[PDB]
Amino acid sequence: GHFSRTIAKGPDTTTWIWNLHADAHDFDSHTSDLEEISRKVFSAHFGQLSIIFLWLSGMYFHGARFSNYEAWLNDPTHIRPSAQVVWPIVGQEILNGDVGGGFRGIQITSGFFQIWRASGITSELQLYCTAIGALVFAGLMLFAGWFHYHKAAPKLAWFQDVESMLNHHLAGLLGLGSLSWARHQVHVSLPINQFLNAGVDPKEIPLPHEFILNRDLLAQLYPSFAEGATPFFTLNWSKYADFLTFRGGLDPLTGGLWLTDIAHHHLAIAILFLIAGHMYRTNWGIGHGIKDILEAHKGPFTGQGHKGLYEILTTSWHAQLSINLAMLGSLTIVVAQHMYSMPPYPYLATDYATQLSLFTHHMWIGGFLIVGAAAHAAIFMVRDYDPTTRYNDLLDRVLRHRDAIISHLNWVCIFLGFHSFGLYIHNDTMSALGRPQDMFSDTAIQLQPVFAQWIQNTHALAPGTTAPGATASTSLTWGGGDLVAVGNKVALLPIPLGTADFLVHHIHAFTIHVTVLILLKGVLFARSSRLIPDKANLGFRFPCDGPGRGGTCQVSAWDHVFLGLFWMYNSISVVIFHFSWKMQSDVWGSINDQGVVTHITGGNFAQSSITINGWLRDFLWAQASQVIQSYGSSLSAYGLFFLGAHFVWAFSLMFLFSGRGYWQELIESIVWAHNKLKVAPATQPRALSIVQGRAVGVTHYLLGGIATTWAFFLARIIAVG
Amino acid sequence: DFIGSSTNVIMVASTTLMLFAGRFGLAPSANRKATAGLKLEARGDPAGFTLADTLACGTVGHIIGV
Amino acid sequence: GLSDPEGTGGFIEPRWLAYGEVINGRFAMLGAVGAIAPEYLGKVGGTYNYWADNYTLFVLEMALMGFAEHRRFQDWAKPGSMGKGNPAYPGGPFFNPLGFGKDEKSLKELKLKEVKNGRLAMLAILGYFIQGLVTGVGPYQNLLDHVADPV
Amino acid sequence: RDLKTYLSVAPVASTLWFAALAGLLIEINRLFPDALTFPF
Amino acid sequence: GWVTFYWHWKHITLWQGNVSQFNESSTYLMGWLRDYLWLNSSQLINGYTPLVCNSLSVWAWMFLFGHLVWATG
Amino acid sequence: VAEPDRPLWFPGSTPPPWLDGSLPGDFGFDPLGLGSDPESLRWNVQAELVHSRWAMLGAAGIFIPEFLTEYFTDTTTLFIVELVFIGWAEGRRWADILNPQKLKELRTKEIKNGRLAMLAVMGAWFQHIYTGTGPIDNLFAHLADP
Ligand code: CLA
Ligand code: CLA
Ligand code: CLA
Ligand code: CLA
Ligand code: CLA
Ligand SMILES: CCCCCCCCCCCCCCCC(=O)OC[C@H](COP(=O)(O)OC[C@@H](O)CO)OC(=O)CCCCCCCCCCCCCCC
Repeated sequence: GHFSRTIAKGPDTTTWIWNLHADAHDFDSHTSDLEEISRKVFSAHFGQLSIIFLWLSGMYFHGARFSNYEAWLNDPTHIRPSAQVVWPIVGQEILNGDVGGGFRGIQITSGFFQIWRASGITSELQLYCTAIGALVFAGLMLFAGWFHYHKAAPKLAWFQDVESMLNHHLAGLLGLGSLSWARHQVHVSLPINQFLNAGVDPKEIPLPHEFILNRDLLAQLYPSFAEGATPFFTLNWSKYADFLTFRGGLDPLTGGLWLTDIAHHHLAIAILFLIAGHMYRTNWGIGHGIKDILEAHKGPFTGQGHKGLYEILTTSWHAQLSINLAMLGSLTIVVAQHMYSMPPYPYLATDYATQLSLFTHHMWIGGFLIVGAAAHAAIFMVRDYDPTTRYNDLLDRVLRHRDAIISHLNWVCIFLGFHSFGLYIHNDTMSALGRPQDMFSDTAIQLQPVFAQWIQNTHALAPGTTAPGATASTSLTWGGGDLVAVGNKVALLPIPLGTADFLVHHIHAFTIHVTVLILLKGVLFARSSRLIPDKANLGFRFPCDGPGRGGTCQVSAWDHVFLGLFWMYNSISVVIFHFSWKMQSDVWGSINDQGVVTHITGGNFAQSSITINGWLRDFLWAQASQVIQSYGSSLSAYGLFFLGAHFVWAFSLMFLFSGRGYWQELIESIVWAHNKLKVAPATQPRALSIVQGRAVGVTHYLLGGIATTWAFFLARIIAVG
Repeated sequence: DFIGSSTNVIMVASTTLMLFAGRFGLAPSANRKATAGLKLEARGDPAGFTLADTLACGTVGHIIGV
Repeated sequence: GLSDPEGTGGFIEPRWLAYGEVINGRFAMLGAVGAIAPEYLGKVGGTYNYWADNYTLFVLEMALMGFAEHRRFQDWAKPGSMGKGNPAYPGGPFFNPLGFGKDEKSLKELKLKEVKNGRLAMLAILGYFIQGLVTGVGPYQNLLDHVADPV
Repeated sequence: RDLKTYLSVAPVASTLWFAALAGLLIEINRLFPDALTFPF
Repeated sequence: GWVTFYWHWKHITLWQGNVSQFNESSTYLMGWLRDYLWLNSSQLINGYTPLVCNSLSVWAWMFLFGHLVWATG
Repeated sequence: VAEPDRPLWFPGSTPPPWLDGSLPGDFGFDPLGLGSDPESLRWNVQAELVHSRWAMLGAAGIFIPEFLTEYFTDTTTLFIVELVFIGWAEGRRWADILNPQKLKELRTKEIKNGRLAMLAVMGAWFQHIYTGTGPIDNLFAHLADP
């Protein structure tokens, strides 16, 4: 263990090697010095930023030299977005497929092509520069971490000034960041894209900087720019309304949100974050003591409340990390459900392959981060919770009636589980016995989601009534009778909600509640329990406390994250499935000359997603045919990864269904065979630890499982869309 | 432009002036509305010549919208 | 509190960086009048091109300047240099002897007026910047035009 | 300078070794691709 | 499982008078999952349909039943 | 044989403990330390030497194009004989590596000139690559104008 001297000491077993990586980032276990830790993590963030910066550089670089972005620009409707090319070795070249534009490459789903068009990027020259600028930044970030750990590391007092940090981050980064981007839009994005929508061709577009210098070129369209003095200083602001609007809805030619709206959006967001930035107290008087305000809230129910919080969230990283992970993950989820319903990029909605993979990617990232909040919340209870020095009282009570919260949450899951999954087992049984009248269906006993249907109804009648400035709807899923069709593809359409939609939402209610149960139970009972009164002394990550008390396996808070990790998989895995089928069945499709719309699966969602057999046949078995028939084509890799994931998955069950006692005894026989032939390693081979075997197990389970759909989805939408 | 200009540029500099009146307070030295308006209100008030031209353009923007 | 340091220090807090402030007191000075010199010596009687490309001069602008401005640090970092006739016995803040002929003359402070000439020439030459930039016309056009139509 | 060498002598050694091995194998396959047998 | 898979597939290809499909698809694992697992499931999983109900409805239900007990373990 | 006086590359200061000017040509250069082990240096030394000796000759190849302003069996044999010959040559040199105050001057000077050819021999080609033009004339042919 490099980090610690005794840890580094010497290796006698192979366990040392596994431990070395397991506690590599466990900074608070290497020192008790808070300042040393804080200094460590601060530099670590720099090293992170460098990697993602380098990551961005490669995306821009590949877009420049190894992509057909220019080719896609002239003909976005039926050119397939492709970056990265494969060298012709051991038969690889088959992965290079027809993507249009006289180019051989792998079709991509990151969506950079749609991003770049929105930014008004037109040439590889421009992409080439942005790649270098990113590399230059990557060099800075990496250097910056070295400088703030070996040359000039900040005091603990520096990090503790949370007020000053808050003011900046939601103003200096958010506000000006939104404002700065707002400027690029109306000066570069909006002018250039306006040309692109007129079929002018990229090379026939003037360079972005010519729009900024002379107003002439930018003023002929959006004639508010004509006045040099500008009506801004007149503070009338009504004149500006040509380049920015509150039109909403969707452009019928590009299928994305009007940049005419996004610019206005950021303009508002910017100063809204600039004003909200002027809140907390610093040095020049004006502002708030968050310590003071927090103290003020108290209650007949809470007694003292929030008192002492400021002390906790200024001396414990795991406390801050849990909160941030809980919402950053939650934010990623609402991002997924806002980009599908309100396509913000040109020719994004039309590109079905990108949309499925974008929504699905954000759902997992959001799902994982939330699970991580459970871990560090539990780590805080084990390592940083001290009532003697930092009592809160809010935390108390919670611990006081913890057997109550879990017991109730236990019940809700059983109620939800029955009233969700049971309905399906009902329908599966009534249909098998030949009685569809009996089933919970739109054709039989229907359970209409009238509440969701009512909220959508008011969103439709919103423009003009409760939203005068809004000419059109927010999203066309709330439209009513509107239909956008970019190319021969359908960008968006009002999404109906039936009894089949009532069931699946109740499954998400369920899966989320159970996931919450497992994780929350591990956080509250992390220190003490009737079973184990001194669990906190065993630590956060320990396998057990023996077979005693009937058996105390996975009593650790670590193991609660372990169990809740599978459930977060079970959860999302069915959200993305809901997304895939519903969009294919009732939204995505081709529109004809007459106006008749044919969907990919043809509206079979409403009466076939109410059955379990229906998902197993009309969804899995049906939509798999692509992946399992992708051999000999450009999507060959997806077919292999589909098989490859099924293996790393079943490979996990080996670790999950067994224990290390068997394996260690097996190794004994194998070490003997080695000692016979002088080939016994001085570093004695040991089996994985009880806890590691669980860690190894869940990783491969998630990998094989997640990866397996990845290949599922990406083979499906590409071959069909 | 001319006089008209200088009259809007002075009322976009007097859009400022009205949130001077919130809080203006006065009562100097008696009663206390000043000391009270210099107690919690204001920790100076050309920080509110500055808080002026910020929110004032907003108040006009909203008073037309409200 | 922008002013108060307390650093080791990676140089944002301690004494230098106001040291530089002292010395850009001088080439914002030589830079200014040295830039108006071609401007109004022609008063009596945008790429723009001179000789070759002036990136080549650069290599010789950052060459000699290198061989020059380099050493200067050396003194700072540590009194002696010692390579050439070269003497630099003066203190790191200033080394008047040997490159100022016959004079030797600093205390009034003048230095306080040379840093005063300093950061007014900073804003004088910081004038020149934003001046001829966001407008589109040079510093002497709008200035002449500004006493022309004040209001 | 003793230090850099050791540094290159840990599991990294494995990557360098397997990179060198891969390069050898791939290049062999370039010169002799689609090899189902040893015919000499 | 491997024994019974191997016995059944080689016979149902023989019974259909098409041993050619087995001889070519059994040499790679995608063949097993597609030409054996996927291919013979169609009539099974349509034991009961949102349109009709066959005599194979028992087996379609038990098929899902077996999945449920399995995952419960 | 130690002295703080050696003309360092970077004046005030430049003292790596490994370098000391005991060696000839010691201008105090090695931030990287590319040889802080005596096994490290003793090898680098020989390495930095043989190179130079060769580079000189390479220079003696720049001497021939100004005298005038390639085989009887191209490569192949010409190399094997070379390999077979310089082999044995370099062979023994290898075995030797692992098994007057006046002379210091000579050797200090030898390295520096030698250092020159390498920088030289180098220069003539990374000026020749990408830029198809000989250096033969350039001294006063490019001196006509930058
Ligand atoms: C410039 C070269 C340089 C050198 C010679 C050192 C040397 C040292 N560092 Mg510093 N460091 C550097 C740059 C450097 N560092 C930079 C640029 C940063 C900012 C991120 C840091 C941040 C840092 C911290 C926080 C710490 C050190 C520490 C140390 C000391 C122990 C080394 C160690 O941590 O163990 C291991 C050596 C490694 C190289 C570990 C690998 C980490 C790298 C970054 C992985 C790269 C990411 C990788 C690409 C991820 C993708 C993997 C993928 C293939 C799967 C050692 C003296 C530690 C110390 O002082 O001891 C108490 C310590 O706490 N360094
Ligand atoms: C906000 C981001 C964040 C940060 C800064 C941390 C930071 C930390 N975590 Mg945490 N964690 C997070 C998010 C985060 N976590 C989330 C979202 C989860 C839920 C999954 C967790 C779950 C978790 C657990 C269970 C534990 C930690 C622990 C820790 C601490 C040290 C552990 C370590 O060194 O890593 C070690 C790194 C490894 C062992 C590498 C493992 C190999 C990875 C998992 C494979 C990834 C597969 C790859 C992506 C795809 C395949 C590639 C391959 C085929 C080549 C450290 C303070 C440990 C602790 O005790 O806290 C002090 C601890 O046990 N975390
Ligand atoms: C698909 C899942 C799976 C796989 C692949 C295995 C594989 C194996 N099991 Mg296992 N097992 C499983 C599930 C699985 N099991 C389950 C669900 C249970 C019930 C709990 C068990 C219970 C069990 C018991 C009780 C035993 C085994 C044993 C074995 C080994 C038998 C040796 C052998 O035939 O081939 C050798 C190995 C393989 C065929 C697979 C190795 C994987 C690949 C081929 C290695 C190549 C790596 C490649 C380079 C990728 C690199 C990755 C990169 C990130 C570096 C073999 C490793 C026995 C054993 O340990 O014998 C020594 C044994 O005692 N298994
Ligand atoms: C502080 C040091 C310094 C000094 C002493 C100078 C001095 C000079 N500069 Mg430089 N400059 C400097 C710093 C300095 N500069 C810096 C820091 C920059 C970067 C911003 C520049 C950028 C710069 C540019 C771009 C140019 C100069 C030019 C000049 C020359 C002016 C010639 C001219 O066209 O204007 C006016 C004309 C005259 C002064 C000629 C006077 C002629 C008199 C009136 C007699 C006329 C009779 C006629 C010649 C017949 C001959 C009869 C004979 C017997 C007299 C002059 C030698 C110009 C140049 O290089 O010349 C080609 C020029 O274009 N400078
Ligand atoms: C498909 C297999 C399966 C099933 C059915 C369940 C079911 C359940 N799990 Mg489990 N789980 C599983 C696999 C499964 N899990 C796996 C593989 C893992 C590893 C991660 C876990 C990890 C796990 C954890 C950590 C937890 C659960 C919990 C629960 C319970 C949530 C409460 C509930 O919904 O009750 C309702 C029951 C059902 C929905 C099952 C079907 C009910 C049938 C259709 C109705 C009854 C039929 C009929 C009347 C029987 C009579 C016939 C007669 C002849 C007997 C529920 C019993 C949680 C719990 O304890 O409750 C909160 C909990 O904490 N699970
Ligand atoms: C039929 C449709 C009509 C809807 C009504 C029923 C649906 C809503 C469920 C009623 C819950 C009552 C909330 C009272 C509002 C409320 O929460 O009061 C909050 C109350 C206020 O305490 P204080 O006044 O002290 O708060 C201030 C200080 O305590 C803090 O500084 O605190 C408590 O109640 C303590 C005990 C917790 C109570 C636990 C009950 C939790 C309910 C769990 C269900 C969550 C549902 C969320 C869905 C989005």
